[PDB]
Amino acid sequence: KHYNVKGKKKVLVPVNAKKTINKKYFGRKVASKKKYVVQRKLRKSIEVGKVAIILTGKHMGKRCIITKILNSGLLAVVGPYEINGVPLKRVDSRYLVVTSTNIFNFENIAKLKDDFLNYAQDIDDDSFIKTLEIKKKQKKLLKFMNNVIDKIKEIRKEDPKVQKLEGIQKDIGSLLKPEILKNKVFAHYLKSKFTLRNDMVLHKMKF
Amino acid sequence: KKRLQNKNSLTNFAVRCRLNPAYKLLRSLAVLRMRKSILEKSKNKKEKRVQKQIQKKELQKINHDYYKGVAKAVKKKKKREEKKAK
Amino acid sequence: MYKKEYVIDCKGHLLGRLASLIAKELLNGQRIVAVRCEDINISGSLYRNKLKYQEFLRLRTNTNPKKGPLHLREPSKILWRCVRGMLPHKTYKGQLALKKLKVCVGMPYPYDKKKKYVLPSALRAFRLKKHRRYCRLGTLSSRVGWNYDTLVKKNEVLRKQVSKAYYKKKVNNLNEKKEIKTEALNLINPEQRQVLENFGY
Amino acid sequence: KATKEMLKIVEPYVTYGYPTLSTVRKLLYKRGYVRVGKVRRYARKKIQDNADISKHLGKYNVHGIEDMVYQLYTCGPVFKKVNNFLWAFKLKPPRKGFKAKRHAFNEPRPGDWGNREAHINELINRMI
Amino acid sequence: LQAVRLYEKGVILGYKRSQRNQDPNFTLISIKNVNTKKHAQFYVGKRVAYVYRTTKHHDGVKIKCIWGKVCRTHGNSGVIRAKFKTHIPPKAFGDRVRILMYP
Amino acid sequence: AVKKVGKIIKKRTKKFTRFQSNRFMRVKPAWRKPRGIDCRVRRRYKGTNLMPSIGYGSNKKTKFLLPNNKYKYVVKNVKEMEPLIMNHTKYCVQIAHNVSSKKRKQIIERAKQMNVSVINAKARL
Amino acid sequence: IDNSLNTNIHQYHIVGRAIPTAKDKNPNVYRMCIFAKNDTNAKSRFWYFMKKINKLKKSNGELLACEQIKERFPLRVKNYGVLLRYDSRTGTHNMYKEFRDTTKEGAIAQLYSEMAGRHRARASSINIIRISEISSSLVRRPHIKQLLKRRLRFPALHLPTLQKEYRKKFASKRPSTYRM
RNA sequence: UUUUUGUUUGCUAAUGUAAAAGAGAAAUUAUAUAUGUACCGGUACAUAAAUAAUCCUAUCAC
RNA sequence: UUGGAUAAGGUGCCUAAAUAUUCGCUCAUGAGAUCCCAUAAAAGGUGUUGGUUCAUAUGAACUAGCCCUGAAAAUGGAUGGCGCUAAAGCGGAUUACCGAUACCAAGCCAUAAAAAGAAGAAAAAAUUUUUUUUUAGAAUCUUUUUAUGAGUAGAAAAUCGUGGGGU
RNA sequence: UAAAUAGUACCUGAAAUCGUUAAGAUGGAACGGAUUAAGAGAGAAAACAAGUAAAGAGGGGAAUAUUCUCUUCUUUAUUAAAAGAAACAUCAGUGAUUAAUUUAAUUUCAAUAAAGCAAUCCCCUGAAAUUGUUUUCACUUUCUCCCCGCACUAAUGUGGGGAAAACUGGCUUUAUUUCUUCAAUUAUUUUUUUUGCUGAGGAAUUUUAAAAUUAUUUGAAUUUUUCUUCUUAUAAUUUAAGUUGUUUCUAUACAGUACUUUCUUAACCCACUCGUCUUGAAAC
Ligand SMILES: O[C@H](c1cc(C(F)(F)F)nc2c(C(F)(F)F)cccc12)[C@@H]1CCCCN1
Ligand SMILES: O[C@H](c1cc(C(F)(F)F)nc2c(C(F)(F)F)cccc12)[C@@H]1CCCCN1
Ligand SMILES: [Mg+2]
Ligand SMILES: [Mg+2]
Ligand SMILES: [Mg+2]
Ligand SMILES: [Mg+2]
Ligand SMILES: [Mg+2]
Ligand SMILES: [Mg+2]
Ligand SMILES: [Mg+2]
Ligand SMILES: [Mg+2]
Ligand SMILES: [Mg+2]
Ligand SMILES: [Mg+2]
Ligand SMILES: [Mg+2]
Ligand SMILES: [Mg+2]
Ligand SMILES: [Mg+2]
Ligand SMILES: [Mg+2]
Ligand SMILES: [Mg+2]
Ligand SMILES: [Mg+2]
Ligand SMILES: [Mg+2]
Repeated sequence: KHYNVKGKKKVLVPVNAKKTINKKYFGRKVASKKKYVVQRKLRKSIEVGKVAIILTGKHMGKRCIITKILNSGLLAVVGPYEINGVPLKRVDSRYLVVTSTNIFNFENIAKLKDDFLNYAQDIDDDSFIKTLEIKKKQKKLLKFMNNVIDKIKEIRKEDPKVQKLEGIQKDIGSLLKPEILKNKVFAHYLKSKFTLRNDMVLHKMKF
Repeated sequence: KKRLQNKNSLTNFAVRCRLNPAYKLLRSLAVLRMRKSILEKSKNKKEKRVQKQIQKKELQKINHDYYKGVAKAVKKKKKREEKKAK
Repeated sequence: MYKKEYVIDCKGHLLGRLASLIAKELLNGQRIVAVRCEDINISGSLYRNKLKYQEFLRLRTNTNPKKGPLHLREPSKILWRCVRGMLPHKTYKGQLALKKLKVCVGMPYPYDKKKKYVLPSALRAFRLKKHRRYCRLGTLSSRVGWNYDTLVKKNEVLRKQVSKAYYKKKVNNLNEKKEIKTEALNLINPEQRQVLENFGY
Repeated sequence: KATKEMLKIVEPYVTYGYPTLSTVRKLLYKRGYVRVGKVRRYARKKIQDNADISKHLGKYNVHGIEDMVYQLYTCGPVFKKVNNFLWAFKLKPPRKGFKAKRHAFNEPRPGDWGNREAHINELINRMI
Repeated sequence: LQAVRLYEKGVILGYKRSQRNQDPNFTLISIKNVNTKKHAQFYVGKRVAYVYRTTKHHDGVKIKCIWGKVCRTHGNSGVIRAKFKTHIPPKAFGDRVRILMYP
Repeated sequence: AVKKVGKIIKKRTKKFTRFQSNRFMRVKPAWRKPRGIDCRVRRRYKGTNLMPSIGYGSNKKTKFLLPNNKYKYVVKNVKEMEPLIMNHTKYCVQIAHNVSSKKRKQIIERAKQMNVSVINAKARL
Repeated sequence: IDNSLNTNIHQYHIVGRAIPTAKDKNPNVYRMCIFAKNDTNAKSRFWYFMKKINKLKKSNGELLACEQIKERFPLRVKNYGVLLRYDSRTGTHNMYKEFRDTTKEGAIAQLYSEMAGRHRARASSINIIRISEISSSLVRRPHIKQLLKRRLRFPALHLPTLQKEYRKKFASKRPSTYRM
């Protein structure tokens, strides 16, 4: 579904009304009268195999390759764990500065694109959001120090969705790694963290 | 009636349409105009040039005439000055 | 003005403008060391400047000159005063800014080994037409009783020799580095080398 | 003639000129507020809908904003009434600012209060 | 190297101001090597954080931060106005601020 | 400044203190409106105390709502408690300052039965 | 196109005439070029001039035509002679000045500045009486004659006007005004 | 001096920073020219001439 | 109240905004610096900068800008200060910007006026039925709309509090 | 003694003023307002958890003494949810940016590569014989050449006097326009890159009706067009018909260093003793 007003063609996505609001002089009603919310529509630089810098996460500054446009707007990113250390990580388009460099532009890695695409497709949206039960379990560990952390980690590992995600990541790494390694400079770049220095003006940067 | 927003007509397409119904047609026309390829426009330029010649000449004559008049005026002024001096 | 401490070489500058430049920076939040304050130039003719100074001196407090306008006659001191004038020094922020400024005659202990900066929008060579009269601040100071001018000059001269010595060594080092670079450019990797060449290095 | 005289009398306090059609339309659209109610109790209501003006200006064969705009542009059979109906356009200050409100537009130095016949539209656009 | 920058450095200057009228609603920010209006505009949507240290711990820490949005450029010389979640303390007037790369 | 919490907007959290109440003991903070020539406050010079004015008033809709969103109702007795049986989500009980402890306890008990909030349950607790 | 260099003085050909009357069916039409910043200003100037010269006022006449004249060869250096009438604080004077420029409008702009600067003559107080292109054999003013030199050459002693990007208040090494 | 943990009866364990995120950068001098170098301030030869629009220094964990 | 955009004025720093651009003019051994405004004159000037009129590239006479002289009072001293001369001076022009409680857009408060008013299930959460909220109708009242809001002397209205009385 | 900080100056015991303690501040006032801040106190009635279950302590009401049911506190655990604050996204309102775009109109142009046309010539512009017009000589280069000065120049040149040409320029052409041009300023239009602030209200029939949009269906039109328009009919949607959604966080908390708020100093900016008579009071 889409609407084409003034020549924009905006594309609609079905949404659910969650918030309830008190009526003027009787019983409450749902806040949203609208049933379809216009899709995000990402910038004209976000692709499928470009390398991006994560600005805000724990892996702050790491250079990770983009994976899947994850339909919910925010995209999936991987810095092939066995090379960069970035896991199968969901991220918003804003918290990633995408570089003009594309992986599938290199002569060596371009041939393994279809497989990558397939893998990306296989990854889903609901496989990221942790179900409440897991959260509850995690919380339950609060009531020594490092032991608690360990327990939390274990719990995280246990999650079936999480396991699946991990597996997917591993598969991706297997697919991609050797080629990346072979392009040594590229590999190094992938590994390294992007840092601003006393010469990099940012506003004149075309990266 | 409870006042709602006050919706910009010039932008909010629907509102604009409501205000002025024929507007849609106009918009369509504009779009169509925008559409046409630049080659045609380029071609038309030659035609325009061809058509313009006489007009251009006329314009030149007019402007030339004006210039001449100005010159004459200047000359007259000079003459007057000379006379005064004398 | 995002540096830790800016050392400003005050030679060849035009006083008031320089002061103005300093003041804003100070306000913003920058430690400024105005060094070599004997060679700051004033845009008026020397005599005129002297006269002005005299006039200033004359305006003292009538009841008790222990208070009132302190006529600090050291060039650095003068500069400092000027800077203060262009500041809201009666508040707290202003005071802080003032404190942040440090003025020196010639070059002392640490500010010989630190990089000396120049303010191009305040230079005498860029702000005065070369048919107008200018005045060296040190000379002015001497005229209105400073005494320690010759000594300062001598010190400066001495320092210059040292600088020259150091400079020679630096030059040599640079040359060596260049040589090394030349040698090693062939020892890297072809593509990498090419890339380096492309990007100027 | 009378209008002209009036303008002259208040020349140094106003800027005026010939509005051009597009500008007028714009004014009607973004800044066009209208008086809706029984005479002397008006209420400043933004147009938005044609039924809002079709009640008062229905007798004079001018339904819709477009008609009103047309009337404004060229003094038709019914223009004065339309003008009356329209609330005084509460405009912004110019986005690039005035030259000088004290001096005239016709003054050789930068000014404003003259009869800017062809630049009035521009001014309006700036302050729309 | 321990720790990665990823932000442009800045100085949280005065409030938006007349000659003698305050306006605490906007702060003025000087961004390192940006000297013109055009350059300033690049940073317009970026997020700004004033991070500061305190003696008493709070959410278990000595460092807290106030966030802002960067609203508009400010006059010819690359300065920008920033609006913050809560107004900045004027103790901050000579302090450093961070302008992040996100949005 | 303004103090938004929920939809509850408070325009002026600061109390308007009497002019010079801070200068002479004999002048209490309780707002009094200054009269007479040369007031400075009356004249509204920059930098002085402000004058309370009708602009400051809270939206007709949320006015006497407390942070809880319930209008406070003072309660001296069970009988009074009763008018709010059909209003537990809109009025919240405060027990009168002069109520004896037993009576207060009783009132509290009643409130709990009614599901009505008590804003001062802890007095003499 | 540059928007900092431009001076918005244009030249307008204006034609107008007094409204016809029963007693004077065939009035006389008057034309002039007027140097002014916009078209309305030009018109006003024209009206003023009419008032000064003949019995005519804007109220009893009508503008017949307003043209706006663009320079025909806006990239050809030309030597302009100008005649002016100006008012000082002490009285009124006629004068002739010469300006080497690329358009009449530009010359006018130059002239206005010159009068402002050298005589403290404000725009209001000046009346341009004729600007015409002078051949190089009739150049009377030395500051224009000099320019008209054969293979003219001069060095560039002017101070660099850096862009407010590459303008910094702290400099590494003391800049040089010498250049070359 | 090095290490560890901390500064989460008026007291007797104890916190503060107008400014860390690479807060990097030592010729000198002239401004209608300077700097070296080599001889005897002079001569000859180089060299800077948008000079921080630069250079240096980063990420190569195990 | 929030955001915007201006006005007068400014934009070297104090001081938010130009050491902006652009063309001139000024050097002062007591420069000059913007309405009211906080003063300067007659008369000069082979100071420089333009001009005009004349004469044979000089000699005149004039003329007007800036500048200089004329220009001397008492506490110390005041373009507001610092300072400023390729101005940050004077006269322009060109942009850009900053800049009010003025303007615009939005909210809320009051006042004024205007519309208008003597019957009914909505949703969510649970698991087809329970639970959670409301389920309005107070005429100086309720709902909505628009405009407006300075104020001494003064007038009025609505409230608020104190001592007692009947209820 | 119930109570002596009810001890006969005796009920309550305010303020000024003073003492002790603590905290803080302090360069010729102090206080204050506006806005934060860091402290230091306070707090939970929005600032999370309804209910369900197991079993204690209580209380009730009803049905016809003891069945039922309603509950308030305690607990062991057990799932909500909502609520605010973020962040991002989507609208809409109002703005700030940097790119543009339509058909025009207004003596614009500029290249292209072949023909030419005239040499003080041409587009022009001068000086001369009320507008148009006739002719007069005046005006371009040059790294060209000659003669004089013989390197005389700021100049890798030159002062002067002369020659040359059409490379330069100008015009006239034949075509050409992404090699480069297609301006500028209005006219009328159509977008777009970033983006800041705002979200009021809650519509028992004007939160409808229409507009718009999507997929269909009938008939037309000259603007032959995947946004072509009207219109016959049907569903849906939002650009209508003022902000909702997603994910965090507070937090699986009962108060903590978080959150609220009172006080406290700071700090930036401002702020002159009130009353009073007065044209006018901060008034020496
Ligand atoms: O501002 C002028 C001035 C002052 C002083 C200072 F106060 F620093 F000594 N120095 C000045 C100088 C200085 F000598 F360069 F410092 C030159 C011109 C004027 C000066 C004086 C002040 C009194 C009135 C005008 N002349
Ligand atoms: O106007 C009706 C009405 C009727 C009657 C009755 F007829 F019973 F006396 N009395 C009313 C009253 C009443 F008089 F107070 F009883 C007030 C308001 C409306 C009334 C309203 C109509 C709406 C529903 C409530 N009664
Ligand atoms: Mg202005
Ligand atoms: Mg008075
Ligand atoms: Mg008084
Ligand atoms: Mg405002
Ligand atoms: Mg502005
Ligand atoms: Mg400033
Ligand atoms: Mg001075
Ligand atoms: Mg100034
Ligand atoms: Mg009033
Ligand atoms: Mg007792
Ligand atoms: Mg007692
Ligand atoms: Mg008693
Ligand atoms: Mg007693
Ligand atoms: Mg040719
Ligand atoms: Mg709402
Ligand atoms: Mg003050
Ligand atoms: Mg009197």
